[PDB]
Amino acid sequence: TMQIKIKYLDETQTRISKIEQGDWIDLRAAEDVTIKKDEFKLVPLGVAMELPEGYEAHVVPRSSTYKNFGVIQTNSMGVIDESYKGDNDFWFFPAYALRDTEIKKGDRICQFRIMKKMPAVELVEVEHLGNEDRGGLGSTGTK
Amino acid sequence: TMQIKIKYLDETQTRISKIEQGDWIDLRAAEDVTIKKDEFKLVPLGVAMELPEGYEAHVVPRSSTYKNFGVIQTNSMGVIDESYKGDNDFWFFPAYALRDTEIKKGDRICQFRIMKKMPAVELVEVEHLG
Amino acid sequence: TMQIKIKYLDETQTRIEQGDWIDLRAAEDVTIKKDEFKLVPLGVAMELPEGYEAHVVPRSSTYKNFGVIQTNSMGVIDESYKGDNDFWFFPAYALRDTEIKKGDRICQFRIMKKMPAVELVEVEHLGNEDRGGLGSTGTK
Ligand SMILES: O=c1ccn([C@H]2C[C@H](O)[C@@H](CO)O2)c(=O)[nH]1
Ligand SMILES: O=c1ccn([C@H]2C[C@H](O)[C@@H](CO)O2)c(=O)[nH]1
Ligand SMILES: O=c1ccn([C@H]2C[C@H](O)[C@@H](CO)O2)c(=O)[nH]1
Ligand SMILES: [Cl-]
Ligand SMILES: [Mg+2]
Ligand SMILES: [Mg+2]
Repeated sequence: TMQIKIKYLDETQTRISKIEQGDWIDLRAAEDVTIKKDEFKLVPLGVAMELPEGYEAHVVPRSSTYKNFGVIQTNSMGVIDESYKGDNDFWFFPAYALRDTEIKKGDRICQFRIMKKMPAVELVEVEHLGNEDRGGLGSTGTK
Repeated sequence: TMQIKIKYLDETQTRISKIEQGDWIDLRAAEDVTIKKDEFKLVPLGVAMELPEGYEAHVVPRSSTYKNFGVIQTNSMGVIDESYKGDNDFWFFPAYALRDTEIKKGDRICQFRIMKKMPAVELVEVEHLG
Repeated sequence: TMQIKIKYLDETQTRIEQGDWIDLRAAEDVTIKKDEFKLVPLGVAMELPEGYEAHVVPRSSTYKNFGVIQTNSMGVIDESYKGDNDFWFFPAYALRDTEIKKGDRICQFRIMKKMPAVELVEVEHLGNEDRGGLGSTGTK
């Protein structure tokens, strides 16, 4: 009942779809891409969207992206804000190749979902927090 | 209170626990694992789960996973689909080693939480955005 | 609106809202050699609103600008990480020789309601069909 408007780069793009057993929706390479080991490439995904107001999208690799295509996503998880909704606001997957690789036009290389943006907040500067330190970075150990 | 049903691989798995100061729950290597520099391995986590209706899980490394074990998680954040709830649907951590490393059975290498899935959405194709 | 309390490491930290992710900055100059790791201190400590965690990822431009990836992918700031010396960091692995400058925006965060109290019930048998995983749906 919530609507996402999607505009494809052109008629040759493979239209994306929801599968029953996929909680996120797979996105696809807009063209063939060859990447060399230890080299980078913004893979075009060939979609621009208008998300429901107050929502954002998150894009991450699929668990099989590394096995299939030998790339990692350099920004970890991509955030697409509701405002990135213009007629030429296409989506890109930033890929770093850990081995030589070829991605084919139409290949499902990552996945996305939408969720509400964070609530309105204000940052209030203080001089002192007055809380006990938790610690971090492996303070609880490993065993 | 919601229930997560957890089935372990075997009785040698260290049962997982929520700690007071951990908003996400730590998952553990199901066996000893060796990974050489610049190689990949799916680290078994030894758990299969049924999440409450309408929920997915997300998995990320601990901030100390890299320092302690020299690995990154190749899919950045794993998404455990709600349907991944069968008796053979055991969870895994996709590790790429940036140096030679050893992980031991029971070591806490990543963490998880649950979240409501994206609702049903309608994908409406348009020729132009407004 | 919800309040976040923020304490800066010192007076030299660059000071930082309608729902967008919030940019965080390096607290000092950082030099990282190719194929080496460095915590980048972010010079901030915070007390988030009751019941909230924070999530930290790189900015879209971080790789282009600095040649680093975030080793834990998305950092989770636990609500209890609110002490006077609980300063946030960005765990960075350099894929090239790089210099990060004090005050440079390098990652971004938002808050989110933490997972509520859940009961973990061990069972002997799930009784559902297997979905399969790790690329069970293929690529085409
Ligand atoms: O992984 C990403 C992250 C962001 N964007 C879009 C939305 C964002 O506003 C713009 C600038 O980063 O690019 C992408 O295409 N891919
Ligand atoms: O990091 C991950 C990602 C996925 N899976 C499983 C669950 C998911 O439903 C399926 C395909 O992504 O494989 C994992 O065990 N770990
Ligand atoms: O990327 C990260 C991840 C974690 N932490 C802190 C907050 C958290 O509660 C603690 C343990 O992960 O370390 C950071 O500052 N940055
Ligand atoms: Cl998030
Ligand atoms: Mg999938
Ligand atoms: Mg922890």
